[PDB]
Amino acid sequence: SREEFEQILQERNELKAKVFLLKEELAYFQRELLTDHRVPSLLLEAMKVAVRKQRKKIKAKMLGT
Amino acid sequence: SREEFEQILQERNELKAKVFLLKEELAYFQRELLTDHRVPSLLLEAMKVAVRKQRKKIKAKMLGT
Amino acid sequence: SRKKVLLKVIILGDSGVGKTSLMNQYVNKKFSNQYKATIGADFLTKEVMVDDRLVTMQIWDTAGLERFQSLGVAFYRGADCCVLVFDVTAPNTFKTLDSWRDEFLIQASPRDPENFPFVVLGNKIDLENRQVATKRAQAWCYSKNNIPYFETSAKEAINVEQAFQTIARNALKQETEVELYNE
Amino acid sequence: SRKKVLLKVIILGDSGVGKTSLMNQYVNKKFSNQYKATIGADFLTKEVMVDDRLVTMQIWDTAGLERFQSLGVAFYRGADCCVLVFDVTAPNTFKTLDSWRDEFLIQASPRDPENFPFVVLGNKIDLENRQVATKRAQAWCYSKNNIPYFETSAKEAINVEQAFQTIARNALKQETEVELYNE
Ligand SMILES: Nc1nc2c(ncn2[C@@H]2O[C@H](COP(=O)(O)OP(=O)(O)OP(=O)(O)O)[C@@H](O)[C@H]2O)c(=O)[nH]1
Ligand SMILES: Nc1nc2c(ncn2[C@@H]2O[C@H](COP(=O)(O)OP(=O)(O)OP(=O)(O)O)[C@@H](O)[C@H]2O)c(=O)[nH]1
Ligand SMILES: [Mg+2]
Ligand SMILES: [Mg+2]
Repeated sequence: SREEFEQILQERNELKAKVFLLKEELAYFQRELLTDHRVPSLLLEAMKVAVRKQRKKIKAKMLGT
Repeated sequence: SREEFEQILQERNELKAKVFLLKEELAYFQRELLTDHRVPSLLLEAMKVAVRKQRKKIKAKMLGT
Repeated sequence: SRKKVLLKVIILGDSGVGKTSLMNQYVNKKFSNQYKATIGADFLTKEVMVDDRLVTMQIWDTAGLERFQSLGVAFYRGADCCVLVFDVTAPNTFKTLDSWRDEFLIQASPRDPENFPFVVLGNKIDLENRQVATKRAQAWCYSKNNIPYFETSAKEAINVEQAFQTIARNALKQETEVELYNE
Repeated sequence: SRKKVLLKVIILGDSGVGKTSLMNQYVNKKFSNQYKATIGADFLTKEVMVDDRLVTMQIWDTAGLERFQSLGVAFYRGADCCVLVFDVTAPNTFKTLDSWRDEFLIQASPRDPENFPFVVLGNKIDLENRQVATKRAQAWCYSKNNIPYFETSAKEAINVEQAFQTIARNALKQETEVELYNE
């Protein structure tokens, strides 16, 4: 019933959207990385496997999982 | 009063958190870009000014702004 | 890699028809008998090929229950296409189709209203009971500006993939799609 | 560039004391007389220097109103430090400090409880009226495990920057901080 309801929701949307876009920008840059702006293959992949790895960690303590 | 309240909220948090982390990963990669993995300066900046620019666009139509 | 763009779909229709179920079925290939009234408005994103183009569809699910149709906060502005969904076994949900399509135009207010992509899904055809006839619904869709109509079954996934394919092509054939990140 | 890490601060205290106001003051250097009951639990992030280390503080604001203290969904687990905040002019808010600090430990349950960073902020000192004495509050903080105490004024920003500085240093001097993105 919470009158401020149109708040958390409206933000939930905004953030969901951002999270989609940032996801783009990344894979974008991540690609623009191995462009002629060249640099190792399989590694740039591990970098991912590195971040996504670290991500879990930090995010976890952020939300108290 | 909405019983599902502990839902939108709990997600609002999760997404806010993601948006923070993705922000890291970017500036990370964005830096890892001009590392010895070298590539122009001022440009990599315009790339930003490019995305952030495109971002506004897409995001806007996503949320119907 | 390849060029990318995004479409925004607004699924509308009375509470019950199967909007949430149709969306989940398409996006996650999942279904559930366990109902769960959708409040406010939320969305998902799915990427599929559309003629050498890589389109990401932003699918918005809305609330059919009037006492939850809160926001309506012009999250319609983007909308490159609008999906009018109803319960084939529930005649009223078909009766009020004009309510929604109209309502959409008034809110969204897209340039060239007489050509805006609309897809009508007649859901739940997997039930013996059936009060609305295909021909009837058909006669109606055409009667508008010859918009496509699909009898669907969010439950047994009938024409779900197929519905959204057309949903993807008509919105796209309208030039309104937004580019993505391709420097 | 330089190494980075993150801290998680949980600000607690009875509804009214100034938690939301203290946080905004620190993070955006802004204040507002217009109250606005905080429901559930939300957070912000700010980055500042802490001895050649670049720390990003994740500051959680919570609900002081029992009929909104919903979740509590162990979003406490991270917490490298907990800020116990009360209304200096409102004695009860000081009385119930044990309620909160205890409650915290029980939830968070951090290794080495007898050393977990705690910062006590006596807010609103910018009001003539005043029912709790600095010495009293002081006598209490020390009495715990000699935790720092700061008389603050979210309104005229008294010790706000200063409070969070110590909040940053004690949480950090506890080795619990999480690294960031530095390959
Ligand atoms: N048999 C059958 N049941 C369906 C079908 N589609 C949906 N349902 C059921 O009908 C209900 C409709 O569910 P939702 O998609 O969650 O909601 P909605 O009513 O369409 O929209 P809101 O009420 O506004 O959330 C659910 O209980 C589904 O299990 C279908 O094709 N066949
Ligand atoms: N004079 C004065 N007023 C303050 C000060 N800090 C906060 N206030 C006011 O007291 C109220 C406390 O506001 P919030 O920070 O929003 O809320 P809270 O009560 O601390 O926490 P919740 O009720 O759980 O949201 C507000 O109306 C503020 O304007 C302060 O240092 N001085
Ligand atoms: Mg729905
Ligand atoms: Mg608060």
